[PDB]
Amino acid sequence: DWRVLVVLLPVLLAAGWAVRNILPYAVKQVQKLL
Amino acid sequence: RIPLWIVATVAGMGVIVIVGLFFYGAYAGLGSSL
Amino acid sequence: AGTTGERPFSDIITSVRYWVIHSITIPALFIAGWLFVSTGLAYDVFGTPRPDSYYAQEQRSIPLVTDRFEAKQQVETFLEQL
Amino acid sequence: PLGISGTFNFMIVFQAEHNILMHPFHQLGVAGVFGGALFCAMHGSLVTSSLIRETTETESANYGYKFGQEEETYNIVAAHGYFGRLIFQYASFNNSRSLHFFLAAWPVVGVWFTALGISTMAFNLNGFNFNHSVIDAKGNVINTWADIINRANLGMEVMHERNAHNFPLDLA
Amino acid sequence: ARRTWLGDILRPLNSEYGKVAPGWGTTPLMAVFMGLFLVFLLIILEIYNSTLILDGVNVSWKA
Amino acid sequence: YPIFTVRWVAVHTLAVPTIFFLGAIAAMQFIQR
Amino acid sequence: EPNPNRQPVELNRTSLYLGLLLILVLALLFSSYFFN
Amino acid sequence: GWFDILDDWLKRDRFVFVGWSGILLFPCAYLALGGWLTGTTFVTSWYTHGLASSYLEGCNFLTVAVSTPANSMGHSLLLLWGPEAQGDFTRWCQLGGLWTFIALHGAFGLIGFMLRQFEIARLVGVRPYNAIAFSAPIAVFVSVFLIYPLGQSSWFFAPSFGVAAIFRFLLFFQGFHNWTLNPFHMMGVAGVLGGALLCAIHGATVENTLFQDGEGASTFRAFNPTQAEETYSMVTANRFWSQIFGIAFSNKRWLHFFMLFVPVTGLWMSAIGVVGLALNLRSYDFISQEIRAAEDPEFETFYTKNLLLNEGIRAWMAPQDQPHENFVFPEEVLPRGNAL
Amino acid sequence: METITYVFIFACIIALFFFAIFFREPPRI
Amino acid sequence: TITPSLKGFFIGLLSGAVVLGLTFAVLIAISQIDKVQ
Amino acid sequence: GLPWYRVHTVLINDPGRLIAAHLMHTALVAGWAGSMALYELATFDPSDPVLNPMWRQGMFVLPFMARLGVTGSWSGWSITGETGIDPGFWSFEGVALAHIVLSGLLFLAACWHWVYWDLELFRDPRTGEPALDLPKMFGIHLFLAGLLCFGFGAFHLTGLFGPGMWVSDPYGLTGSVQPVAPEWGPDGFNPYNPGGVVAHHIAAGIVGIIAGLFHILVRPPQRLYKALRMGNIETVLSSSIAAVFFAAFVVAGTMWYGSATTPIELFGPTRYQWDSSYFQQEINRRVQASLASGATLEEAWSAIPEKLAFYDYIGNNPAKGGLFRTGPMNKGDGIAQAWKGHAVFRNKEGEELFVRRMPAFFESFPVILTDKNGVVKADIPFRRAESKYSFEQQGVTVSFYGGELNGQTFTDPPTVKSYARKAIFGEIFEFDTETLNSDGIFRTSPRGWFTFAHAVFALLFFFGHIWHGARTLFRDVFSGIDPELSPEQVEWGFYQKVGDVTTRR
Amino acid sequence: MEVNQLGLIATALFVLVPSVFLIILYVQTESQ
Ligand code: CLA
Ligand code: CLA
Ligand code: CLA
Ligand code: CLA
Ligand code: CLA
Ligand SMILES: CC(C)=CCC/C(C)=C/CC/C(C)=C/CC/C(C)=C/CC/C(C)=C/CC/C(C)=C/CC/C(C)=C/CC/C(C)=C/CC/C(C)=C/CC1=CC(=O)C(C)=C(C)C1=O
Ligand SMILES: CCCCCCCCCCCCCCCC(=O)OC[C@H](COP(=O)(O)OC[C@@H](O)CO)OC(=O)CCCCCCCCCCCCCCC
Ligand SMILES: CC1=C(/C=C/C(C)=C/C=C/C(C)=C/C=C/C=C(C)/C=C/C=C(C)/C=C/C2=C(C)CCCC2(C)C)C(C)(C)CCC1
Ligand SMILES: CC1=C(/C=C/C(C)=C/C=C/C(C)=C/C=C/C=C(C)/C=C/C=C(C)/C=C/C2=C(C)CCCC2(C)C)C(C)(C)CCC1
Ligand code: OEX
Ligand SMILES: [Cl-]
Ligand SMILES: [Cl-]
Ligand SMILES: [Fe+3]
Repeated sequence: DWRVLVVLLPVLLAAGWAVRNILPYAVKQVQKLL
Repeated sequence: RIPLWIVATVAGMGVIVIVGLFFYGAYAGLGSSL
Repeated sequence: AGTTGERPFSDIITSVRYWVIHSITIPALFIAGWLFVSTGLAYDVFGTPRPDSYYAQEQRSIPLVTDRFEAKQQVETFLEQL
Repeated sequence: PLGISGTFNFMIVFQAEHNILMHPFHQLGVAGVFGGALFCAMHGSLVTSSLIRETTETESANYGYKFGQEEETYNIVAAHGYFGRLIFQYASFNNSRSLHFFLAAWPVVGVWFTALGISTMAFNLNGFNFNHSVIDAKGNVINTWADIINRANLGMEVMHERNAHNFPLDLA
Repeated sequence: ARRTWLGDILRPLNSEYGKVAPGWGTTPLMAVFMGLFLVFLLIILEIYNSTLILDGVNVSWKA
Repeated sequence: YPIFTVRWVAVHTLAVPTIFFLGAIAAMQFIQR
Repeated sequence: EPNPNRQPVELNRTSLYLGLLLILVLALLFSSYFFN
Repeated sequence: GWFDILDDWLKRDRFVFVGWSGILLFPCAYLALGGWLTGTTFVTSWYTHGLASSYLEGCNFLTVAVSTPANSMGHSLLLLWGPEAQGDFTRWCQLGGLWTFIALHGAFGLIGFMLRQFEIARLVGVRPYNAIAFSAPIAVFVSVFLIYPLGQSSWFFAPSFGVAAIFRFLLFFQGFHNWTLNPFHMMGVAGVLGGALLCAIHGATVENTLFQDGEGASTFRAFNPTQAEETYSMVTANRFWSQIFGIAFSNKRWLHFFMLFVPVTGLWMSAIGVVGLALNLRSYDFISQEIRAAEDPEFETFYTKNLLLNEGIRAWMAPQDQPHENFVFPEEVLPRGNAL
Repeated sequence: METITYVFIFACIIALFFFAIFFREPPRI
Repeated sequence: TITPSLKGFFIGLLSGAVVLGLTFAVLIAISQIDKVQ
Repeated sequence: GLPWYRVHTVLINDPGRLIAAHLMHTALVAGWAGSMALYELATFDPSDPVLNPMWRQGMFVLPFMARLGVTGSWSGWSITGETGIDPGFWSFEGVALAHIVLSGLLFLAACWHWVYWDLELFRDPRTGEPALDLPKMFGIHLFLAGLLCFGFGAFHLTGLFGPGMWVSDPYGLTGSVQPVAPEWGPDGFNPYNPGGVVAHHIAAGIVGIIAGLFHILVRPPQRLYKALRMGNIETVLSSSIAAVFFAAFVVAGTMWYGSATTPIELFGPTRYQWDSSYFQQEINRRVQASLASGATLEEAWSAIPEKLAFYDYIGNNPAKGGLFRTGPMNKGDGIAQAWKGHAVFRNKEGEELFVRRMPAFFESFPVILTDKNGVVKADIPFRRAESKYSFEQQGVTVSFYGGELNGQTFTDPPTVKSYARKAIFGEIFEFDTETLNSDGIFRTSPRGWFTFAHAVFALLFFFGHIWHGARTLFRDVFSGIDPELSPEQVEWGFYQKVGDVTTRR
Repeated sequence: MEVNQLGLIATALFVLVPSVFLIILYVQTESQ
C-alpha cells in the first residue's frame, strides 16, 4: 500500500541525513578498531 | 557550544507543549464524552 | 566512581553536530508518527476499530469471541457484517 | 471505625462515593508506600550485601557490629559499585546523607498526599470521572476500564447502609 | 575412623573425590541433550495447552 | 571518544520509537468521531 | 570419641522478645480463623 | 577459547552492563515494555472485553490498557504462529495475543534481571542479598499474573496491564474473593506499610542524628564515600527512640537486615494467599457468625455489612465485566437498598 | 471461650511490651 | 500427518533458533573484533 | 554460638550424621503415611461408592493407595463396592502396617549411623578429610532410580507382575484397577491416556539406567565442576530443590486440570467439568437417545445413573470451598442420600424454562429462568414493587422426572422457588445434614486441597532454590565481604572487564 | 457463637509449642 511509503519516507530521509553528517566520523572509528 | 541551560529550557518548553496538547485533547474529539 | 569511557551526555547534547543531525531526525520521527495515524494506517495494522466501525447501524450486541480455534474467522465475519 | 472489618467498610463505601482509586493523591500514596517498601527492601539488601567480614560461618553476621563503634559496618563504595552497575552509576547514591534523606522524603511526601486526598475528598472533590467518556460516531457509549470500575462502584453504593436512604441522591 | 565389612566393599565407590575431566570435556554433548529435552518439554506442554494439536491425540477426558 | 557504542544502541532503542509514538498520539488529539 | 562438628546454640534476649512477639501476633491474627 | 572471549566482552565495564544475563534480560524486558506501550497506544480490547483501551480510541493514561485474551481462549499460549492467530499479526492483537506476549516475555525478563543481580554481585564481590530480596516481586508477579489465572478458567480473569484495569482487579477481588478478609493479604499489608514506616523512620533518624562534619547549613556536602567513620550517631539515635518509643535498634546490621525482612516477607505472604484464590479458596466467611445472623435478624457486625457490599459489587458489575457469560439481570433481581 | 482466648493473647502481648522495655538487654558501648 | 498446528510449531522452532542463532553469531563476532587487552 | 536457624548446618561435613538425619526424616514421613492411613480407615464409610465416595469424606491418602492397586480391606469391603473379596496382606491396613514397621526400622538405623558416624567410607583415602564423591553418587543413585522406574512401569503398571493402576470411563462411572498396556504412539503424550504413563516409566526408566551408567563412568569436566561447585554438597541441595518444585508445580497442575493419574472417582471432579457442563451434555445425550428409542420422559430420566447426576452438581466442584472451611464435603451440604430427580420448570403457557446455573466465582447467585433461546421469562425478584417476572405472575410450576420425586408436580410458588434455588447448583439431591451436623456451606474436595498445598510449597521452594543457590556460589563472602576490598575494582573505567584484575586499562 | 471445637486447642498449641522452643533456647544461652 501507498501509506507505508508515506510514513517511512521521513524516517528514511532522517537516517540518510544523519549518515552523511556522521559518515566521515563514523568510518574512522572502524578504521581505528580494525 | 550550545549552553546547557538553553537546551534544558527548550526541551522543557517542548514537554509542556506536548503535554498541554494531550490535556487539550481530553476536552475535544475522542474521549471528550461529547 | 570514575567514568566508564563513553562520551559524556552533557557535551554531546551541547555539541553543534548533534543538533545539526537531530534537528532533522527527531522531527522526522515525529512527523512519521503523525502520518501513521493521519493516513489511518494504524487502524488497519492493529485492527483497531474506527469510530464508525464498532457497531452496525442497528446493533448494540458486542462482537465477542466465543470460539477458540475458529476465532480468526469469527472476527473476520464480524468485520464483514459492517 | 476502630476495628479491622470496620476499616474495610470505610474503604469500600469511600470508593463508591469518591472513586479514590481514580484520584491522583491516593495514587501518589500507593507510589509512596510501594516505593517505601521497595526502597526499604532495597536499602536493607545493599547494606547487608556490603557488610565487611568480622565474623565466621558459625556465628551471626550481626556480631560483626558493636554498639557505638567508630567505624561503619559496611562498604558504601562496594555497594554503590554494585547498584551503579545494576542500572547505571548516575542512578545510584554515593552520598549516604543524600540517600537516607531520599529514604525519608519519598514515603513521607507520598503519605502526605494520600492524607490530603482523604482531606480534600472530605469536601467532595472526588477522583477522576471518565464514565461514558468514549463515544463512537453514531453516539453509542464505548465502555472502558473506567466504566467497569463504575459498575463496581454502583454495587457498593446501592447496598451500603440499605435502610438509611429515603431519597434518590446520596449527599450526606 | 572405623572400618566395617560393608565399608570396605563400598570403599571404591567413594574414592574418586575431586577427580575431573580436563577442560570442557563432554560439555557440548550435554548441551545437545539439554536442547532436545527443552524441545521435548515444549512439545508436551503445547499438547496439554492444545497449542499443538496432533492426529489421534485428543487431549480430553474423552479418549 | 567512540561514537557508536552499546550505550548508543540502548539509547536509540528507546529514543527513536518514543518520538515516533509521541507524534502519533499528537495526531490522535485531532481525531473527531 | 566425641564429634568435632558439634556446636553450641544461642538465642539472646532480644531475639526471644522478637520471636515471642511474632508468635503472639500471629496467634492473635489466625485465632479467629481457627474458631471460624 | 571462543567462550572465554565472549565472556570478556559481555562482562566489559560499560555505562550499561550487559553480562550473560543480558542476553535474556534485555530483549525480553524491551519486548515487555514495548509491547505494553504499543498496545496501550493502538491495540484495542473490543473483541475480547468489549472495551476501548488505547489512545487511538480516545482513552487517557489512566484508562488505557493491554487487556487479557477472551475467556474462550482458555489458558492458550496464544503464540503468533499458534493455531488461534495462525501467523496473522492483526488477528493476533485482536484476540489478546499481546497480553501473553507481555506476560511471558515479562516473566523471562524478571528471570534475566534477578540473574543480572547475581552476576554483578559475583563480579563486584558482594553478597547476593539484593537478588534474594527481588524474589518477593517475582513471587508476586508469578502468583498473580500466571498462577491465579491458571487456577481459574482462563487468562481473562488475570490482571489487564493498565491503571484502571488494575483497579478493576482490586474491586473484583473484594466483591468475589473478599480479599481484605484474608489473613495472607493482611500480612502483606503489614509488610508494605511496615516497610514504608521503616524506610521513613530510618532515613529521618539518620538525617536527624548527623555528626557535624562541615560548616555549611546544608549537610549533604559534609560526606565522602571513602570515609571510614559513621556519618550519624548510633548512640544518640538509640537513646532517643529508647525514651520515645520504649525500644530501639542497637545493631546496625540487624537493622538493615530487618529492613529487608519486613517488606519481602509481606509480599511472599500475600503471594501465598493469591495462590489460594486461584482455586476460589477464600477467607470469605466466618461460619459462626453466619449461623448466628441467619437465626437472629437483629445481629449485625461490620463483617455482615461488607458481605452485602460484595453481593452488590458482584450482581452489578458481572454482566459487563464478564460479557462471555451473557448475564442478563432484570432490574427486579438487582440487590438494592432503599431509595438508591 | 473464644473471648477468653482473644483477651489472653492480647494480655500476653502487653506483658511482653513491659519486659521488652524495662527488662530489655541493656545496650553497651 | 503434519497438522497445521504441527506446521506452526516447527515455524516457532526455526524462528526461535534463528533469533538465538543470529544473536550469538553477532555477539561472538563482536567479541573477537574488540578483544580485551 | 550458632543462630537457631543454623543448628542443622552441623551436618554439612558430617556424612554419617547427615545420613542419620535423612534416615529420621524418612522415618517420620513413612510414620505419617501409616498414621494417616489408619486415621482414615477409622473414619471411612465404605457402604456407598456412588453418593458417598472417598472424595466426599475428606480422604487424602486413601485414593493414592487406590490409584496403584490397593482397593481392599481386611474387614471385607472394597472401594469398588464388591463384598466377599480377599485382598490378602496388601490391604489398606496391610499398607499402613508396612509403613509403620518401616518407620521403626529407619528409626533404629538412624540411631546407629548417628552413634557410629565416623566410618572410614566417609573419609578421603589420601587427605583423610571427610569427603563425598557427589558426581559418582549421582550416577549410582540415578542408576537405581532408572531401574526402579523401569520396573514400576514394566511390571507393576502393565500387570506383568503387579496389580496395574486405576482406570475408568470418560465420565468416571465404572472405575477399577486394571492392567494397562503401554502407548508408544504420539497419543502416549496425551495425559488422559493411561498407556502413556506406562510407556513413560519404561522409556524414561531406560534413559535413567543409561544416564546412570554414564554419570558413573565419566568424570565431570573441569569447568563444570568449578562453575557448579561440585565439591560443595550445598550445590546438590540447590539443584535438587529446583527440580523438586518443578515436580511440585506439575503435580498441582495435573491435579487441577485432571489427568489419567488423577481419576475423578478418587479425587473428585474438576472445576472445568462444571464450566463446560461436561456432565450435563452427557446426561442430555442419554435422555434424548432414550426418548428417540421410544421411552417416555419419566423413563428417559430414570435411566440416568445417579452417580452421573451427582457429578453434575456444584457441591462437588472443587472451586467452591473456603480456606478455613475445614473437613469433608459432607460437613458442608451434608451426606448425599438421594437424587430427587431432574427438575423441569414451566410457566403458565406450558413453555419449559431453564434455571441459569451458578458460576464457581459466585458465592451467591440470583434465580433466573430462561427459555431455550436464552430469553428471560421468570425470576425471583429482589424489589417486589415493580416485579414482572415473578413466579406468581408467570405461574411457574415444577415437575420431576426420575429420582424419588419422580412423577410429581408442584404448583405452590414458595415450594417451586425452593427447588429453583437448588437448581442453580445443577442436579438436586437429598442430604443428611444431621449426622455430621452440616452447616450447609460448600467445601472443596481433596483435589482442591492437594492442588493448594503443593502449589504453595512449590512457590515456597523457589526461594529455597535461590537461597541455597546463592549460598553455593558466593560461599566465600557469606560471612561478609573482603575487609579491604580495593575500591578500583568496583569503580568504573578502571578495569576493561568487571572484576578481572588482569584487565586494567 | 457456634465456633470450631478445635479452635481452642489449635490456637493454644500454635502459641505454646514455638514459644516454648524459644524460651528453651534462651535459658540455655544465659546459662552459658
Ligand atoms: C494495592 C492496593 C492499595 C494500596 C497499596 C493502597 C494504599 C493506601 N491506601 Mg488505599 N485503597 C485501595 C487499595 C490500595 N490502597 C482500594 C482498592 C480501595 C477501595 C476499597 C482503597 C481505599 C482507601 C481508603 C478509603 C484509604 C486508603 C488509604 C490508603 C493508604 C493506607 C496507609 C495509610 O494511610 O498510612 C498512614 C498511616 C496511618 C493512618 C497510621 C497512623 C498511626 C497513628 C499515628 C498511631 C497509631 C498507634 C496505634 C493505635 C497503637 C500502636 C501500639 C504500639 C506502639 C505498641 C495508602 C496510601 C487511606 C489514606 O490514604 O489515608 C490517609 C484511606 O483513608 N485506601
Ligand atoms: C531472549 C530472547 C527471547 C526469549 C527467551 C523469548 C521467549 C518467548 N517469545 Mg519472544 N522474541 C524475541 C526474543 C525472545 N523471546 C525477539 C528478539 C523477538 C523479536 C524478533 C521476539 C518475538 C516474539 C514473537 C513475535 C512471539 C514471541 C513469543 C515468545 C514465546 C514463545 C517462544 C517459542 O515458542 O519459541 C520456540 C523456539 C524455541 C524454544 C527455540 C528452540 C531452539 C533449540 C536449540 C532447538 C533447535 C531446533 C533445530 C534448529 C531444528 C529446527 C526445526 C527443524 C527440525 C525443521 C516465549 C515466551 C510468542 C508469544 O509471546 O506469544 C504470545 C510470539 O508470538 N517472541
Ligand atoms: C492499605 C492498603 C493496602 C496495601 C498497603 C496493600 C498491599 C498489598 N496488596 Mg492489597 N488490597 C487492598 C489494600 C491494600 N493492599 C484492598 C483494600 C484491596 C481490595 C480487596 C486489595 C486488593 C489487592 C489485590 C487484588 C492484590 C493486592 C496485592 C497487594 C500487594 C501488592 C505488592 C506489590 O507491590 O505488587 C506489585 C507487583 C510486583 C512487585 C510484581 C513485579 C513488578 C515489576 C518489578 C515491575 C517492573 C516494571 C518495569 C520497571 C517497567 C515499568 C514501565 C511502566 C511503569 C511504564 C501488597 C501486599 C497483590 C498481591 O497480593 O500480590 C501477591 C494483589 O494481587 N491487593
Ligand atoms: C499435603 C498436605 C495435606 C493435604 C492437602 C491434606 C488434605 C486433607 N486433610 Mg490432611 N493432613 C495432613 C496433610 C494434608 N491433608 C497432615 C500432614 C496431617 C497430620 C497432622 C493431616 C491430618 C489431617 C486430619 C486429622 C484431617 C485431615 C483432613 C484433610 C482434609 C481436609 C483438610 C482441611 O480442611 O484443611 C484445612 C486447611 C487449613 C486450616 C489451612 C491451614 C493454613 C496454615 C495454618 C497457615 C499457616 C501460616 C503461618 C503460620 C504464617 C507464616 C508467617 C511467616 C512470617 C513465616 C483433606 C482431604 C480432615 C478429614 O476430612 O479427614 C477425613 C481431617 O480430619 N488431615
Ligand atoms: C529440602 C529442603 C531443605 C533442606 C534440606 C534445607 C537445609 C538447610 N537450609 Mg534451607 N530452605 C529450604 C529447604 C531446605 N533447606 C526452603 C524450601 C526454603 C525456603 C522456605 C529454605 C530457606 C532457608 C533459609 C532462609 C536458611 C536455610 C538454611 C538451611 C540450613 C540450616 C537449616 C536449619 O538449621 O533450620 C533450623 C530450623 C529450625 C530450628 C526450626 C524451623 C521451623 C519452621 C520455620 C516451621 C516448622 C516446620 C515443620 C517442623 C516442618 C514442615 C515440613 C513440611 C512443610 C514439608 C540447611 C543446610 C539456613 C542457612 O543457610 O544456614 C547457613 C538459612 O538461613 N534454608
Ligand atoms: C482488647 C483487644 C483484643 C484489642 C485488640 C484489637 C486489635 C485490632 C488487635 C489486632 C492487633 C494486630 C497488630 C493485628 C495485626 C495482625 C497482623 C497484620 C500480623 C502480621 C504479622 C506478620 C507475620 C507480618 C509479616 C510481614 C512482617 C514481618 C511485617 C513486620 C512489621 C513490623 C514488625 C513493623 C515494625 C515497624 C516499626 C515499629 C519500626 C520502628 C522500629 C524503631 C523504633 C526503630 C528506631 C530506630 C530507627 C533508626 O533509624 C535508628 C538508626 C535507630 C538506632 C533506632 O533505634
Ligand atoms: C523546598 C521544597 C520542600 C517541599 C516539602 C518538603 C519535602 C522534603 C522534606 C520531607 C521531610 C521528611 C522528614 C524530614 C527529613 C529530614 O530531616 O531531611 C533532612 C535534610 C537535610 O538538610 P539540611 O539539614 O542539610 O538543610 C536544612 C536547612 O538548614 C537548609 O540547609 O533536609 C533537606 O534535605 C531539605 C530539602 C529541601 C528540598 C526538598 C524538596 C522535596 C520535594 C520536591 C517536590 C516534590 C513533589 C512531588 C509530587 C509528586
Ligand atoms: C509488539 C511487538 C514488537 C515490539 C515492538 C516494540 C518494542 C515497540 C516499542 C515501542 C516503544 C518503545 C514505544 C515508546 C513509547 C514511549 C512513549 C509514548 C513515552 C511517553 C512519555 C510520556 C508521555 C512522558 C510523560 C511524563 C512523564 C512520565 C514525566 C512527567 C511528566 C510527563 C507527562 C512529561 C515486535 C515488532 C518486536 C514483534 C511483534 C510484536
Ligand atoms: C520403634 C519400633 C517400632 C515402632 C515404630 C512406630 C510405632 C513408629 C511410629 C511412627 C509415627 C506414628 C510417626 C508419625 C509421624 C507424624 C508426623 C511426622 C506428622 C507430621 C505432621 C506435620 C508436620 C503437620 C504439619 C502441619 C500442621 C501442623 C498444620 C497444617 C499444616 C501442616 C501440614 C504444615 C516397631 C515395633 C514397629 C518395630 C521397629 C521398632
Ligand atoms: O452514613 Mn455512612 O455513607 Ca456518607 O454517603 Mn450518604 O451517609 Mn451514609 O450514604 Mn453514602
Ligand atoms: Cl455499609
Ligand atoms: Cl435520605
Ligand atoms: Fe542506613
